Amino acid sequence: GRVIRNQRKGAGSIFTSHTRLRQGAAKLRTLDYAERHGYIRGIVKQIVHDSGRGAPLAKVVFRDPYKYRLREEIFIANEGVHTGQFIYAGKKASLNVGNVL
Amino acid sequence: AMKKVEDGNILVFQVSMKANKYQIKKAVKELYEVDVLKVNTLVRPNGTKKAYVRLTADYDALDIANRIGYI
Amino acid sequence: AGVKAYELRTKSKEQLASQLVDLKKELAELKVQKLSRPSLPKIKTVRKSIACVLTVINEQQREAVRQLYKGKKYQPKDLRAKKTRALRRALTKFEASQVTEKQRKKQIAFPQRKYAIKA
Amino acid sequence: GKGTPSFGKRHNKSHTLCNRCGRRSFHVQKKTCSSCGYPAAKTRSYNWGAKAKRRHTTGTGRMRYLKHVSRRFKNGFQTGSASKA
Amino acid sequence: FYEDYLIFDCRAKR
Amino acid sequence: AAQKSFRIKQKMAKAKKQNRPLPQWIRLRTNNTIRYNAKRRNWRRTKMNI
Amino acid sequence: SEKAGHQTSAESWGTGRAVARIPRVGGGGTGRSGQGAFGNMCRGGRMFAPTK
Amino acid sequence: AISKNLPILKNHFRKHWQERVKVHFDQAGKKVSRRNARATRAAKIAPRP
RNA sequence: CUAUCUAGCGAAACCACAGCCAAGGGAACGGGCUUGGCAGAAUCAGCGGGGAAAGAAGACCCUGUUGAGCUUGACUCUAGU
RNA sequence: CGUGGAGGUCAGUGACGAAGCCUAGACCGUAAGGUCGGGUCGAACGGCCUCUAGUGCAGAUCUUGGUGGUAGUAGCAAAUAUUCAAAUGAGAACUUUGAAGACUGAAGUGGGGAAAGGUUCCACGUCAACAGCAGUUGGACGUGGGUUAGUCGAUCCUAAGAGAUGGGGAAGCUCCGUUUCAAAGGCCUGAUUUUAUGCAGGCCACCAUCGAAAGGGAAUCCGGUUAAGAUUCCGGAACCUGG
RNA sequence: GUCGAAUUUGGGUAUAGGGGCGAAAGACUAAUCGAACCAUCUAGUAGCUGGUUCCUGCCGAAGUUUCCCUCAGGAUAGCAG
RNA sequence: AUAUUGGCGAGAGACCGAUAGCGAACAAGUACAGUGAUGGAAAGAUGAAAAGAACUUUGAAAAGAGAGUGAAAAAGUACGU
RNA sequence: AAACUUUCAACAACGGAUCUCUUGGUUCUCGCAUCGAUGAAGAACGCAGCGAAAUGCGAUACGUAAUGUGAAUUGCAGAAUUCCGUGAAUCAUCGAAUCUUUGAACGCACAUUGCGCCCCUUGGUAUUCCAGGGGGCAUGCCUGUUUGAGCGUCAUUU
Ligand SMILES: [Zn+2]
Repeated sequence: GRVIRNQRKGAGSIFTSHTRLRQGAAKLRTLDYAERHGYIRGIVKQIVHDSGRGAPLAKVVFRDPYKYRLREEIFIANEGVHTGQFIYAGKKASLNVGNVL
Repeated sequence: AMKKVEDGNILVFQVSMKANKYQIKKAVKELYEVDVLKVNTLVRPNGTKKAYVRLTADYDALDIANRIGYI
Repeated sequence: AGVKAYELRTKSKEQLASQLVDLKKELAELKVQKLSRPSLPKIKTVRKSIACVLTVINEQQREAVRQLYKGKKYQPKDLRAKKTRALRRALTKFEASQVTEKQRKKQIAFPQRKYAIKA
Repeated sequence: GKGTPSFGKRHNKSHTLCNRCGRRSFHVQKKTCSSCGYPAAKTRSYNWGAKAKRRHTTGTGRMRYLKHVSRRFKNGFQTGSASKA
Repeated sequence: FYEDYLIFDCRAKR
Repeated sequence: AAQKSFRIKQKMAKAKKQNRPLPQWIRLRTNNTIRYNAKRRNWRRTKMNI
Repeated sequence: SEKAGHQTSAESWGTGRAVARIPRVGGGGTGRSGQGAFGNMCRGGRMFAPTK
Repeated sequence: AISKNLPILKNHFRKHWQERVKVHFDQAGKKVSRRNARATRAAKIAPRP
């Protein structure tokens, strides 16, 4: 016989994903020291649409605690999260929406 | 080309394909003792290089071309 | 006709430089005429003489560098030999005639003798 | 449609010239000559391709250095020069 | 080279 | 094309210079068998394929 | 020569082309293209029972 | 294939034997070379046997 | 507009030899053979009865101890698991 | 019987004409074939005894080449359409000019380009072949000329993607992967005044490269000019970058 | 037929042969596709078809037996030289 | 000591004799085809010597008829037979 | 009866067989061992007084030098001092040189005649910018030097 369509989907020639308009991998912030000994504050700067994703993304901005820098994380937005909203990520964070307990 | 050198003060030379405008300028200054205003190079369709060399008004290409010995 | 090499090999370096630029000037003065005339076979001799002069200069300088690097290992890769990759990589007769003391002694004691067999 | 009209759409070269063989066999999208194997180090050859080896092997060109190797051997790879006997 | 199409007849053949 | 590479242009120039008949004095030479240029190329008849 | 007559890639065209079934030379642009090949009865051919 | 009364033959020519056929045309020239080598060796070891 | 006639230009398919019929027999439907009818140069335009016209070593069918594609609790194996 | 060659003989034939070819001319033989005469031709060739083989053609939809009938036949009928005069010339339905009549009808038979082609552009000379008639004409033939840039573009950037390095697989040609389990580099100020560039500090961590003449992108326009070049040359008037 | 979109299209780029691609026709993959093209193994095998080159002279058949995955063929005996 | 269709250099043949012999006796791995891998030709001989036809004439010219060279133009670069 | 058709001959054609030639092949034997990072084989482009090729060569370009022989080359032209000579020649030989751009190809790249870095020097009033000229900048591995890193690790410090 012939190689079937499901078998051809693993080579990844024309069956790969179309990933250009995607803003990035929607990963939580790396678990460093703050997130397991306290909390750290970030701010939501924009909610945006991600191509190939029915859930919007939230560009949360946190500060680097070690260098004068402004590392920006890409969160999946939650229902009720808004721009100008403070997000609190860590162990000693409050049980509010958007937070990363 | 002989119309160019009478009217426009423009000398027409065959030039090495490795050469450039800087070299051509320096070399005309050396071999013919003239100041050059501009150089304009083309590669001919026979593979050689042609240089148009426009001199300053102080000199006249017609007067140095027959000093070379072609006119 | 052209120039001869035996009479240039006596000249110095600067004399040859002057000869050379004179000859190139002459060749230019000929290539401006070749376009007017149909035929100009004189130009071959001037080309020929330029080549001879350059060969002489090259030899004069290469011999100076040979005498400079005389009497020492590590001379350059265009003055020492060329012979072949293999023969350059091969053992010298020193490196090949080397023996052990074990075999030198046996060669001195028991070499092939020159015998003959009638009586 | 598959003949004469479709041959009118042919104006994009799949192959161009190679800097090792000069043959118009260099595929632009793969960056590989189909004659010389460039830029592989090994010149492409196959022994089922006898005429092909015959077309590219030694002798088919100038032999700018190797013509003279037999002669240098005959004279013993000598150096120096003659002495005006 | 040519494979002309009119010699192909299956009407009345079989 | 007009916007072309130097290499292509160079190979064209060579072809141009090659597009010549014989020089008719070669026919007069001793032990000559060349009657015409058999490698002669024309833009309509045969393409270079470069 | 053992190679004689066999330095070609010739293949019979078969039946349906109004030609003999001898192997023929492929390609184009030459004159040799289409010509018979490999056979004793053929030009450029292999002689029958090549001498050994 | 089998036919009238003749002995069963065992001829081993089902391989590509006609790639490996060594006809000794070399025989006479090689004898000459042997003789000349013997003479050369003799001259090199001129007294020896 | 062609065909048609003219000036110029100028192919191909096809061709054992060739080209009038009846019947007969004959590979059982002959241009040729036998018997008869008949039969007068060279030809133009048309025609589509015949030349079992041409185009293709029947593509249906059968045979081959020739195949390939496809399937399956066929026979024998196998990647993987 | 015949053919190609080999050993032998005929101290064989032959430029005073070998072989070959033509010959409804002769002779022999059942025949295969042999021999003679004539014509043409120009350099080698044969009879007999033997050896040897790539040894004898009507066929193979045989091979290669060449030639016929078909046949001066089919046919040279799409895209509305040509005509008159003169000149040139050996010669004009077709070239050139003029006069007229027409068409494309700005989603053109115009003017420019991309790809591709490659000198077909232009001049002069010119018509054996080509231009399925012709040809004084031509994208033909022969000989020559011709493509000028700081600003148009490539060059540079990345795209989808390609692909070294480190490393890891593979007998191996090579495969994987492109920031990876790597000790993966270079930038400002200087400080000295044997002095050239080390030490003084400090900074910095991306981690090759390739990938678009339609993407992004530093900056030029007018007028004039050639047989043929022009946002490129001349003239004038500007702008960008670097220093 | 359809004509503002599941549109049309250039260029770049990816996918390569038991593999690709497939709004699925076994369709397309350079006039090649129920497995491309090139060269080699390869002068592949063929119980099947076609062909098989000079004269004369003498002799002169068989289409039958038994066996064979044997029935378009072979071995065997017979006929012939 | 053995091998050796390659390479360099030599010598020979009951070999082939330009549809043969290597694909190639020649500007042959050329021209030409093909996107490409790859495929892949044809094409030898004037005569001892060009002495390759001065000159006249018809013709627009090519060419012809004459003359002439040459042992021969029944050898005129379309050339031995 | 002519024409036409067909047959044969002569002469003329078409065509290129046969015949005779042969700087070619093919096979057999003998002998030798010689590519390349000191940059090979191969490719591209170019070079001649008049060459498109083949052949030869590389900006020293159908070649330079050296050696030998000893007066040519040749299709035309030209040159002649080169002819009782350190000397003709598309001569042979070849030991010294040149050897463009590439290619294992080596600064990085290359569908680009693209983009850099270091040294010495020259010019432009210049360590820094621009240009020219010369010479250099690959990887892997080996030996060695030098500079280093690691509580891997020894000793000695007060
Ligand atoms: Zn290549």
